[PDB]
Amino acid sequence: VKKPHRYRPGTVALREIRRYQKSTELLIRKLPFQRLVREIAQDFKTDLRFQSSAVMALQEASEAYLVALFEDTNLCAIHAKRVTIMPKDIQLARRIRGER
Amino acid sequence: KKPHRYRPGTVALREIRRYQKSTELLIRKLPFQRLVREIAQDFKTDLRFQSSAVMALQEASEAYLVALFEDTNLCAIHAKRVTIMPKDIQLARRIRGER
Amino acid sequence: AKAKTRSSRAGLQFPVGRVHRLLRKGNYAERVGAGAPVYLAAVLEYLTAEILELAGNAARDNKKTRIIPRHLQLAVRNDEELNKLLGRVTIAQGGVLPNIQSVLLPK
Amino acid sequence: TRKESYAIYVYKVLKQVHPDTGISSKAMSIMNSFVNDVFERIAGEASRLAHYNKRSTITSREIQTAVRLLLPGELAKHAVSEGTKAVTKYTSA
Amino acid sequence: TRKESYAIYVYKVLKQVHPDTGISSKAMSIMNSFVNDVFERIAGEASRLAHYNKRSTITSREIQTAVRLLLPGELAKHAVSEGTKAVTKYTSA
Amino acid sequence: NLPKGDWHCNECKFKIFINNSMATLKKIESNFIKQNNNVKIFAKLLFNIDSHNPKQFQLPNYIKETFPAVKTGSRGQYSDENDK
Amino acid sequence: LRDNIQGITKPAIRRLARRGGVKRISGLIYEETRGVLKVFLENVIRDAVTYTEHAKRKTVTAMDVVYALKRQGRTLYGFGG
Amino acid sequence: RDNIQGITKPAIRRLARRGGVKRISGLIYEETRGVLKVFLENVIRDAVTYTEHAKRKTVTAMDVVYALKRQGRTLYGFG
DNA sequence: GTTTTAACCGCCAAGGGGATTACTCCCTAGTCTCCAGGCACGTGTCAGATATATACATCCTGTGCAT
DNA sequence: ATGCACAGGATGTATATATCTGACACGTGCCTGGAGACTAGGGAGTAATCCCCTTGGCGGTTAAAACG
Ligand SMILES: [Zn+2]
Repeated sequence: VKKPHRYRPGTVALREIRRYQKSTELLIRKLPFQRLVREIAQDFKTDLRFQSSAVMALQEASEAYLVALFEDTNLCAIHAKRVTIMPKDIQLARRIRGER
Repeated sequence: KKPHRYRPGTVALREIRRYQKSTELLIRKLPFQRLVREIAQDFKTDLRFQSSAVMALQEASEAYLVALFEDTNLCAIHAKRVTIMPKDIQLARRIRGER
Repeated sequence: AKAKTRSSRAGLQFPVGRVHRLLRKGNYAERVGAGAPVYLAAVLEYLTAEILELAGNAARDNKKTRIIPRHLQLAVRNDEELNKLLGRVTIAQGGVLPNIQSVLLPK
Repeated sequence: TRKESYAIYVYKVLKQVHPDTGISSKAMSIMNSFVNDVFERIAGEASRLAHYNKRSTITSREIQTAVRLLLPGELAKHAVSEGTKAVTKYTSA
Repeated sequence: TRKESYAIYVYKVLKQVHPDTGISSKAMSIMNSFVNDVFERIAGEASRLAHYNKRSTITSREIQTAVRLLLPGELAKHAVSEGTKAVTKYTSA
Repeated sequence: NLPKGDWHCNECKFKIFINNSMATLKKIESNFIKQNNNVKIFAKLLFNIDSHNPKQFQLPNYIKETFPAVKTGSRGQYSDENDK
Repeated sequence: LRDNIQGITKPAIRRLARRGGVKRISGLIYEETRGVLKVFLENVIRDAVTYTEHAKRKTVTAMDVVYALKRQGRTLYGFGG
Repeated sequence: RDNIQGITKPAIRRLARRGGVKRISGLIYEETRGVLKVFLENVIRDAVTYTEHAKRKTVTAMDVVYALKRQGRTLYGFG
């Protein structure tokens, strides 16, 4: 008769949304992002040294842009009477934004 | 003895083809000038206007409206629809940043 | 006589002399009007006071004695004119406004 | 060397509006960045206006027009009032 | 009075690439406006570059940097090649 | 002669005071059996009228339409072919 | 000068949408289009009049419209440059 | 070398949550990886351009600030 | 498909202001001399971080009432 | 047996309190950048001219708008 407790689908999601719409700290791991940045900074020049402040500013800007894109994608998916986002929503959002 | 009417939508496609090849203005000039002067009335009275200015406003407005219509069409199609809804326009303007 | 700051003469807190020097060295025009730096410093001081007031209100609402970037972001995004002004401005560690769509709420 | 900023003036303004509220370093860094951004925007618009009318001098009228063009509504009105009052006070003094 | 434009040089280039092709006045003005806009973009970017580096001169290096920043890919590369070639030719002659 | 107090609509007070979604039917059947002795046909209407706000009388859209020369004015007034 | 925004007739908006690639159009669109167009026109004309007034002029030139459009990030070619 | 896979799905989920996203498809993650990569190229190219024109070998934060500013994305808090 | 209107064209006329030109003048760039406002630097607290230990507030499933 | 309405255990969140720290605020020397004084000459303000360009109107056609 022993049952394990578990919330219904969509509860932990709302809890996380509330949690992360309140905090402001960065969400991406520092080292993987730094390694990705350095790898990208090789097809323009080799042996590129980096101030830490540049890396953190890049992370801030990238995360802000990604969050804004996520919110636009959410609006696009909601407009399609859905709660799940699929990449066509991202494509439409970037197309309307003029990125495409 | 039949009216011989075209099906709903083929005429729309024909006029889309017609108006996607032309370049002339689609709005009557006199009403547009009257509206422009009416709007300008609220900022300063007794304002005179060069005709090239009114043409400039008409061209810019029509281009912006065409762009907005194109975005709205994509938004409505994303909803798997064929008719344009005002909610599509509102979403498009919000995404652009105008809202 | 004794030197008197032009800010004091205009009753401002922003350094009018520094503003005038920066205007001269900013390659904006050959000549700079005498009443220009005063006007610019006054406008800057007014905007600074406005946003500082809003940020202090936000910080107090968080029961904190020091304004943090989160307070600045909240004040800017909550003020319609200020948000429109800084439409394309990204604030570091500012976070976002807590907002959840209605349809995602449990019903 | 020494680098100048707006820290002291922003601090004084804060003490005028909130005589008890402190501030962190990141906040006033953002403050200085915002001040510089506004300064550059207004100065560039004023220079553009001056070149538009074929004039070699930047006066307070140019800044008034630039502020009217850059700030929305009530902010623009209030800033115009502040600039006019400060100019009149300085000229009278 | 007299107003200047890029009409004659545009017509020269048109005859260079398409010797048998005419042009309307409105289109001609369109190219004039386009050239003006590109001029402003490059000049402003070069000025910002000079100010950032604390320099008193606008040299061809700054022009090349601005061209790279404002032009997409192959356009930037070909324009850089053309500018370098023209500079070399002028310096030699 | 202002009431000087919390005022609510007839529908508003009905929805704010007697709002028993489970036991509304209990009150309906109570009124029905109360009126069953004398007037059972009208019991439901006698209950329901207390759930509605005061209104201005209007013809029910078919008394008007049997006469083609009659039209309704702006504020519900009567208008005919002599209106100009 | 009153009630001119109705001057943009429904066929005009229809043609605008047809050039925009729209095939089927709802009837409750036209007033929304008129409102958005009014907002855009007000935004442009405000800055155009500001430019005209700063020059102490009484007529609005096309070149003022060019500057106003440029400042709003909508560059237009072919009207003076 | 697949640092693009250093962007794990928990981080993408967290960013979506801060963006107010409730339900996420499985195909989303790679799309975000690609879009983020494109953004990074666009910024970093200009950043390196600025670093080179200054005849420097170390990229400074001010270079990134200028690159973001010229792309229409103003950033504060760094100079 | 049928009916209505006002956009548009042409043609004309009057005048307002924007461009032009000449003259003047006062305002700002330029120069020198002087001094204190702001900045780099050093100390000292206390706002907030951090840790732990309790009230809440929901989530959610298992009860009944009865239709 | 079905839709509603409580009871309650689980659970994650918010409060209360104690402690410690480094991050902010404050005190100080100095020096260089702003202030005060003076000049000249040119950019800007002012006055007179004109004529072009802006506005305004009137009549006729009809394409386009309106309507069902
Ligand atoms: Zn009521």
